[PDB]
This record gives sequence, C-alpha cells and structure tokens, in this order.
Amino acid sequence: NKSDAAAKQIKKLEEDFDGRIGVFAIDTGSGNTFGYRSDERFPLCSSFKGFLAAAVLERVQQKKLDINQKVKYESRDLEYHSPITTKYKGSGMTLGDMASAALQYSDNGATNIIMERFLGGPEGMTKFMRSIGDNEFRLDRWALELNTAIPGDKRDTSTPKAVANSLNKLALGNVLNAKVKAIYQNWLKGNTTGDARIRASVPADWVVGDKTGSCGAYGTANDYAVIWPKNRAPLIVSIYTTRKSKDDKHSDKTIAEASRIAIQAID
Ligand SMILES: *C(=O)[C@@H]([C@@H]1N=C(C(=O)O)[C@@H](S[C@@H]2CN[C@H](CNS(N)(=O)=O)C2)[C@@H]1C)[C@@H](C)O
Repeated sequence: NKSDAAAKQIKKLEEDFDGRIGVFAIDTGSGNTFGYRSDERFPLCSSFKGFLAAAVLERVQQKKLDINQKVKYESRDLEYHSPITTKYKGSGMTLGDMASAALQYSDNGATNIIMERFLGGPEGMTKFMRSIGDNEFRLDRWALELNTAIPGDKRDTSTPKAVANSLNKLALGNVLNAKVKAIYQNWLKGNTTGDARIRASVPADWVVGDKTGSCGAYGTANDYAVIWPKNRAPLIVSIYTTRKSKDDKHSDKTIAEASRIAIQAID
C-alpha cells in the first residue's frame, strides 16, 4: 500500500523518460525495504569502483597490502578519464589515495591498475563480491570496455537489491572493522560526482556517501548511497536506469526523483 503508491510513481517516471528504473532502498534502523524492478539486471558502469575500493581495504585490513605503499605507473598510457592519476604520474600515488581516486573521481587509470596488480582483474572483483555473499554481481571487462550498456547483455551487471545489500554489508556491516569501515565511509562521503543525483534528493544537512556511474550509451546511469539523516538510523538507496535508444542521454533528475520516491516509500 505504501509500497504500491511508490511503485505507481516510479512506473510513471520510467514511462515519462521512456526507459527503465531499478530501485532498492533499506531503512537499516527498522528493516523496511522498497524495491521496484529490484531483481532485474542493470549495467554497473563505473559504479563498481565503490566496491573495488572496499575490496582494497579488505586486503589492507588483512595486511596483504599496506595503505601507504607507493604504486608506480610512470610508463603507462593512462586511460581516458583519469583526472587524478594523470596528475601524479611522475611521483606515483599511495595505494589508499589511488583506491579513493577510483571511487571519488571515478578515475579509470586508478581502477585498472588496482585490478591488474592487487585484485585478480574482473574475475577477482567478482570473487570479492561472492565472498561477501553478493551472487548477482558480475564484472567481465576492464574500466573502459565495460560501458556498452547494450540491452540484454549481462556482462558487467548487477541488480539494485544486490547492490544495496552489498553496500549495507560494506558501509554498515561487518566485513570491515571499526577503523577501516570509517575510512571507507569517509571515502564515500567525499565522492565528487553525485551532486545532481542521490545527494540532490535529500535535505542539505543530512550526510551522504555515494558512488555514481554513467555509461554514455542507452542513457545508462546509476547512483548508490548510504544516507545519515539527523538523529535517525542510516538509509541505503540504490538507483539504476537505462533508456530505450542507444543515443538517449542519461537523466540525473530522474535518478534524483526516483531517490525521493524511494526515501519516501520506507518513511
Ligand atoms: C564510469 O561510468 C565512467 C566515468 N564515471 C562517471 C561517473 O559519473 O562516475 C562518468 S560521468 C563524469 C563524472 N564527472 C562528471 C559528472 N559530474 S558533474 N560534472 O558534476 O555533472 C562527468 C565518467 C565517464 C567511465 C567508465 O567513462
């Protein structure tokens, strides 16, 4: 009933821009959920970078990597959209700066380097997600090839629900200890790419951490967030969208709107 009216609104919203919306929201205080197409598969785009940083911090926490070890890449041809790694090319970067660059600026060079050197590539990112008990998450290709968002292709996809559950386990749950979890949160809170998305759907004084993605094809874009309202339990929102035509552009306002409707369904 509270659920069916949110579903109506989302359905309207997806018809309005002539595409498809996936939502999954959790109130971690009360347990209440809301989903819409929350078990259907959606391209990840960059959004998986958020889990990559947590994979790295898991390795830090088990002392299989040091967060301050230098990572040198002086000879590499940096991928397009490496705004952060390009500037540090000569000096290298700390593993931790590199990971958070991956997350906070969606840096493709940061992404590819970490996956090649420390993570066992796409297969090993997928392995990290099975290990927390995400079974829907799949990664197949590398940073710049995973964006084709072709309807029906399952490469590089997850579901809204599965993303939410993962983020809940990683941000709020028990894979990371106190200390490392707070690093991970601070990383999410400093994400720079999501001002117009989930961040836009909540009051100004609520703290938000998020990771976005935009494929640039099939209007495909997404965002997921942990939300800390004033004097109340944290929320998880996970919003994924695709559009009918190859040439359609993403719509941030739709994401922000789908988020408002979702925060309202669990309120
Ligand atoms: C991943 O999807 C790609 C990479 N990451 C992006 C992202 O949104 O995470 C895209 S979009 C890009 C990020 N900064 C701008 C949006 N913020 S803003 N200027 O405040 O509107 C544009 C970017 C392409 C990668 C795989 O291409």
